[PDB]
Amino acid sequence: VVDPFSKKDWYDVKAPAMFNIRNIGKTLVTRTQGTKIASDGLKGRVFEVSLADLQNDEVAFRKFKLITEDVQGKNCLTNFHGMDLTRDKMCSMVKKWQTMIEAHVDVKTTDGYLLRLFCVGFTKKRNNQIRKTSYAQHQQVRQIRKKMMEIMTREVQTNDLKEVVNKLIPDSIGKDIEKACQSIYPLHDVFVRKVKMLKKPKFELGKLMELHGE
Amino acid sequence: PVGTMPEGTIVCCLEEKPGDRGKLARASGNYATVISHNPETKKTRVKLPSGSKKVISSANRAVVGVVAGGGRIDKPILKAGRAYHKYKAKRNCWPRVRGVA
Amino acid sequence: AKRTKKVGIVGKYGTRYGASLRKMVKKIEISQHAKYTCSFCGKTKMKRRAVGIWHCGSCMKTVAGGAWTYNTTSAVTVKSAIRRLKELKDQ
Amino acid sequence: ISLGPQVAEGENVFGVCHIFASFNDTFVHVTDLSGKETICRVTGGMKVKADRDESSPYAAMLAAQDVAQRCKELGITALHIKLRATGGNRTKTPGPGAQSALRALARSGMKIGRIEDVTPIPSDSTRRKGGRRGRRL
Amino acid sequence: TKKSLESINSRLQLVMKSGKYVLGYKQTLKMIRQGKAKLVILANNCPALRKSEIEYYAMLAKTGVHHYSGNNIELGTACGKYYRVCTLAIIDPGDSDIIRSMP
Amino acid sequence: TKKRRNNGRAKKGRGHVQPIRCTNCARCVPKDKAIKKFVIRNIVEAAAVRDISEASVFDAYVLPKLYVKLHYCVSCAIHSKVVRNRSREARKDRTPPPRFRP
Amino acid sequence: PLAKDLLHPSPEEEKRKHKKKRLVQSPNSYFMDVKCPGCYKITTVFSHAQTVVLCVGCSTVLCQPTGGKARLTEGCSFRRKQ
Amino acid sequence: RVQPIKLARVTKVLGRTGSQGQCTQVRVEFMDDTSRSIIRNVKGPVREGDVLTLLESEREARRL
RNA sequence: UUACGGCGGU
RNA sequence: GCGCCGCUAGAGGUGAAAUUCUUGGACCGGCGCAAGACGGACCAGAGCGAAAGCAUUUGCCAAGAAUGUUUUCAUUAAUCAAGAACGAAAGUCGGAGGUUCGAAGACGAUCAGAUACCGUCGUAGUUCCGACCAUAAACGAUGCCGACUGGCGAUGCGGCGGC
Ligand SMILES: [Mg+2]
Ligand SMILES: [Zn+2]
Ligand SMILES: [Zn+2]
Repeated sequence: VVDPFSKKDWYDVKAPAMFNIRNIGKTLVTRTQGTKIASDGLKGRVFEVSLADLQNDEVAFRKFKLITEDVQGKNCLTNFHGMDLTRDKMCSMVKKWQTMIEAHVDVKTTDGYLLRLFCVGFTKKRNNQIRKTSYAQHQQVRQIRKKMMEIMTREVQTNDLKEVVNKLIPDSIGKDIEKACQSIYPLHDVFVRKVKMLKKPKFELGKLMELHGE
Repeated sequence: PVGTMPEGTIVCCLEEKPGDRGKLARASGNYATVISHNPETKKTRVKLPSGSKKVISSANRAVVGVVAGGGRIDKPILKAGRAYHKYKAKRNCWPRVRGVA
Repeated sequence: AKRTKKVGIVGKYGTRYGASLRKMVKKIEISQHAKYTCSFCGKTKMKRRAVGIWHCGSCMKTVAGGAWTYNTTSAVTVKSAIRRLKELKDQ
Repeated sequence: ISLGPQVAEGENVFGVCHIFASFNDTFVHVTDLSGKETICRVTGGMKVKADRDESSPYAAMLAAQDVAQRCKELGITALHIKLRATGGNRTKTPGPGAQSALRALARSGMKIGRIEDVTPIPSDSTRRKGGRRGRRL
Repeated sequence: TKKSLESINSRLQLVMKSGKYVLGYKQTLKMIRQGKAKLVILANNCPALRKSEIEYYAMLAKTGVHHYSGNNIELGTACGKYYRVCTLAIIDPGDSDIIRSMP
Repeated sequence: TKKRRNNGRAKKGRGHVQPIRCTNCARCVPKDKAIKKFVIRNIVEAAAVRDISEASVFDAYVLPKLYVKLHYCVSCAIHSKVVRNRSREARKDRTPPPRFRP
Repeated sequence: PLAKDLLHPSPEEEKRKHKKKRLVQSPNSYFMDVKCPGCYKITTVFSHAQTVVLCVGCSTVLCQPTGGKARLTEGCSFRRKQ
Repeated sequence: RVQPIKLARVTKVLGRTGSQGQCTQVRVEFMDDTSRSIIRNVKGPVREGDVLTLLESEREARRL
């Protein structure tokens, strides 16, 4: 009898100001009826959105998360929650006869945003190489992996979250641990595989409204 | 109070109602695990030593950890005389004559 | 000398009580009568008082532990997870 | 006029569509962009009365039609695809009702954005229900 | 827990072989109050107010304290002898660099 | 008779390998006897490529591939006919079949 | 090769065998004279060194022991002797 | 739901099929563009180049 | 999907 | 597995089907939490180990081959009755755990019969600790040490030499 799609109304979702496209899409939520208010029914919704429908030229194989932390009327304002690669890219780059190396480190920013970083990388077959296996030795891996997690430990612990995720769209971290490892063994598919969030710092409402600023 | 400790902690001697000065999971070796807080309508559930889960108040004060004296029922009484001494200190209940007899 | 060949501590029960039951006691009984190294003073003086109550011959410090043995394996699993939950997320 | 979001002619709204095309059944469940609010879940086994055909590609075809005829009815106009297999412990290939429920969703008036496979892959866990010598048919 | 804690206790048994030292509580308390003690090493096991005054005397004598991660029976075999020792004081390193280590 | 020089298995300087499980029948095989097949099948089923790209919101969209590794027991590798019985002299080669894509 | 005169090998073939297995065995080691930069002191250091060789007066490090054959620390004056 | 009963001309015949030699795969073209062309299976005698009428156009071909 | 047998000596 | 939401009547499972789970709202979707197992793809006719066997990171500990050697000792060796150490899986006793799987068992099916294959459920068990047991198609169905006797391409670890 009753239609539940009459008692719902459509909101619309905004991105942080560091992105070019600011308007993600349109979620929805039911209307307020007594206790069930229409403001906690949509906080904490994760919007698993890629870069290419969020930037003008940037690649599609990298997606982000963007939890809603606030509603300002019709708008549904978001903050960064994590990123990962799409799985088609994540296992297009895992081929045979190369050694895959990976690392992880738990770093907080200077802003109170304890993160967990995942980075991967692949040994590179050379351009005049004739032998089939471009394998690394285990002590070479243990010092590549020591050098990987050292660099992104710095480039999170430098400054606040806003410059760390902005580092992420560019995804330089992977280029920097590319350039700083190829005097140990040469690498070529060197990405930050997944970023996971662990802490929230008390939810100061002014910090969010700065991130949706100009 | 159990509203502040996080989920999956191990608790003994918890109050079954706020102020009761400690009633649930008290005997030697037992413990209770808290699960699934509810911050509005402040009331949490726990896991009792019988496996029966029970929703209680969120301000039930409770001591963290398991009771000392665990493993007590692993050793056999092993003879009738040490069961005499076991129940001499408790009650008058030990020699239980079968009702058929 | 090698006085007895299987029974050890439960030769005090003699020919009574069963074979599995005497075998079942002689792990618990060698455990409740042992002197353990005290974690607070280093000496092998943790001697069992009443059940669940463990006490030092010197430094005189009473630890409430397991019934037959000093560290119940269920107690160490809890303590290893309690200090995990204290530092993780900081309540 | 309670149903329908606020769109112009050219701008379109996205919702993700979960194509659970395992064996023995097929789901062509669609929901919103956050994945929380279910818009229209219809299942291939709800539109046959045969029970061999819960995972038939023809049941997946007309399940995709009704979910496109109800999505377009509401105001949601284009779909992201998040195809699953069974995954995890079981098989990791999609069933027979994967491509037909995806192709009929394109012929029956619906626009398609990002598609991506999202089946559960473990990091080596959870022994599989066969025994050791497998199922011996 | 794998390779290189032979900075602390393999330098310790080196001083045991070469240099000079005292073991035990009231020997170090004399050495630390006449300035001849260079580096006092406490156990993990020492009682909490005994630790609080040996650290406090080293604040007075401007000497270093190392908090040895190990038991008092574990520091004793790290010295290389069959005692238990909570507190020691080295007064003369042989040729190692315990003092010229991290503290 | 010993049929094959290696025993059907690529272990030489070992004693034990990981056991893996068959894909369709879930049978316990060692990792180096099992018939493996890595499949890079496109997820779009190429007959329906000019039916979704005209419903796409793009003008040149590179379709994702599907990345499935199969690995079979040999009891189901012959029955599903991914391998065929070979003659006793055409058998002593490890070379894979030619591809023939277009 | 039925008539290799295996009492008279060429010295090229003699160099490219093991240090054992030769017709008369002879080691691949040698001794080398090394002028450390800034002194008169010629050092007579062994080639496959295993110790860290230090100089006497200008007491800097001369060579490093490594896998087969010792790597000299500085690019330095150097000659093979006897 | 309601489809036009569409006619379509065949390209090259892909041989018999159907476990009795009863069905022929034909790959029709849909009379309005030759770029839109589905492979389908008919029974009976065919004659390359003629026109047959689909009662409903796109379901399925022969693939396991 | 189901498909089990076939007396002895020549 | 359990919370809290979303939408809806099926879900599951099979060659078919049924036992089963479900408007006290299952399957599905979302976010959280918990627990026990297990370390995918990289992973190979690669590697180590006496054999059994060993794959997630960083880290105390002790060991090992190989190579290098114009060091040392100077036959100390080889195989080995007796006697020892280690030994998959299952198994036993006791203690923690108990997700998955799962002997026994219960039922559904399929069958002329099904105490079997096939399905739902599931005990012992599989996991950790301690004590036992000493067998396997423990297999390269080839004992260990030593020497000599064709070639070629490749691999792995050291060493040396070069555009
Ligand atoms: Mg009685
Ligand atoms: Zn004591
Ligand atoms: Zn199989």
